[PDB]
Amino acid sequence: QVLLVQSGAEVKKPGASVKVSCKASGYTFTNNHLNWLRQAPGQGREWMGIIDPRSGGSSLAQKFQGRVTMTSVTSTNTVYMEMVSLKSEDTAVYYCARGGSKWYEGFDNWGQGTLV
Amino acid sequence: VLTQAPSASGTPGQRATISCSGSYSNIGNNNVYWYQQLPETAPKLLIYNNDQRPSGVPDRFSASKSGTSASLAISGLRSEDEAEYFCAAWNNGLSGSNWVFGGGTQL
Amino acid sequence: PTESIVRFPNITNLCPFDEVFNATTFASVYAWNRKRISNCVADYSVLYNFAPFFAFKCYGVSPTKLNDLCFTNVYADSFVIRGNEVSQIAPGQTGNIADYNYKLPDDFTGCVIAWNSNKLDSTVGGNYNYRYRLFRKSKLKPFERDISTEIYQAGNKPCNGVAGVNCYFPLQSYGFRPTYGVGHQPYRVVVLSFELLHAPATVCGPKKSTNLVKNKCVNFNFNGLTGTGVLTESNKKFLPFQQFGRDIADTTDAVRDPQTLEILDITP
Repeated sequence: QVLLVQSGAEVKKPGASVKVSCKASGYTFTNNHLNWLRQAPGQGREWMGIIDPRSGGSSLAQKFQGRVTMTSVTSTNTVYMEMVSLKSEDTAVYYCARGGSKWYEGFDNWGQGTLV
Repeated sequence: VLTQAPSASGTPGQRATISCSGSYSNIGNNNVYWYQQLPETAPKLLIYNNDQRPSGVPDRFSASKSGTSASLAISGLRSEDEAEYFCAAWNNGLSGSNWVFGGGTQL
Repeated sequence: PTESIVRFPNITNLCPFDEVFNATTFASVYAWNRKRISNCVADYSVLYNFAPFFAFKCYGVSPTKLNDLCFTNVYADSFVIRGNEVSQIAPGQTGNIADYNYKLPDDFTGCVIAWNSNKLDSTVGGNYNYRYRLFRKSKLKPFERDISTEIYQAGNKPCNGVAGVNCYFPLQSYGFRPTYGVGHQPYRVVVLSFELLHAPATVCGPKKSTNLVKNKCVNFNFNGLTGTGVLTESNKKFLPFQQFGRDIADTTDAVRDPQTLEILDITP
């Protein structure tokens, strides 16, 4: 079965850096992609960006480019995010999403998220 | 950018559908895929490549797209299963291209 | 106009347009991979069945008038260029492609087609396999090969194989990100070149054929040349080089039938 590890819920502090990891299971890590989208209650959903598992490269949405850094490591089987100048508005729940190639826009698995 | 979508109230033993409203660049050229979600439950893929459901999804469901509108039909919708749904299509507009999700009205 | 005769070369084969338009990897603006297509009947229904063009604008011919005409030499050139500079492939335009990557001659009779290719020709790490040239010694000539990428220096100081200020790197390779806007997304482009005179056709549209009737007033069609008149057996000798003749008046007067190699008159 495909399983994605969810980082535990975290206290939100303005001007702080947080890291969240999603560890892959049920498939080979490098073959299939993994990208991120967040949900804000009372608002719509938005998509972080996509990282390549095998090459390790990351492509990030221009709308939130620069605030977040994503790095893919073979042994860790997970990708890390960074948060610079965490504002109170930006704090929300973040989902991991797993899919195939880029043209396979459809994400076939989901992340649990982090909410307090 | 996000799909407006309508508001619905479930009726037992009745077919129901959810429609999305997007631009030509949002849904006309790029295919869509659906995501059925229930409260206190995680997202679940519903249809794949805008014309068929993925393997394992019940065959009772059918969906189709007509330009800016994509109709996600539920075979005999039940109020317990009924919940707000949301499109998931790829947007590539002007300087920005990204995945756009139009959260439907709360159900 | 008692009848309507139409004779095209009898040879038939599905043109390699399908594999030209469906290659899994295209070349760069660095080297336009030009491949010959000939000895096949050209059908554009497969091109229409292909992905909807973002910009199909064609010169010296029209897509409606495209099917009946017979082309002598067709040359499909393929490359990948930035969506911002798609309009620059048109002749009479200037731009990075036009200055140094590649040119289209001003008197061009062909078709240019482009379609959004971030669908599958984009990688999240970027497609650095596709490269372009900022700098060149001069302006590149129309339809001229350029396959050498040697270290170029803008300043007076010769490089001697050393890179530095005023001596920039030879070629720049753009890595398409999926996130890039439609302007910056990659575009797959195909360029076709045509020639209509003094050459054997060996490339024609699907129109079937019907035998001619000598000494009968018909509205004929030969190799896509539309004319009406009586077809008369002729005795004037043509060398293999020239196929259809010409009079003082500059209209056609003689033609050699494609199916049966024999010279006919186009007398009124």
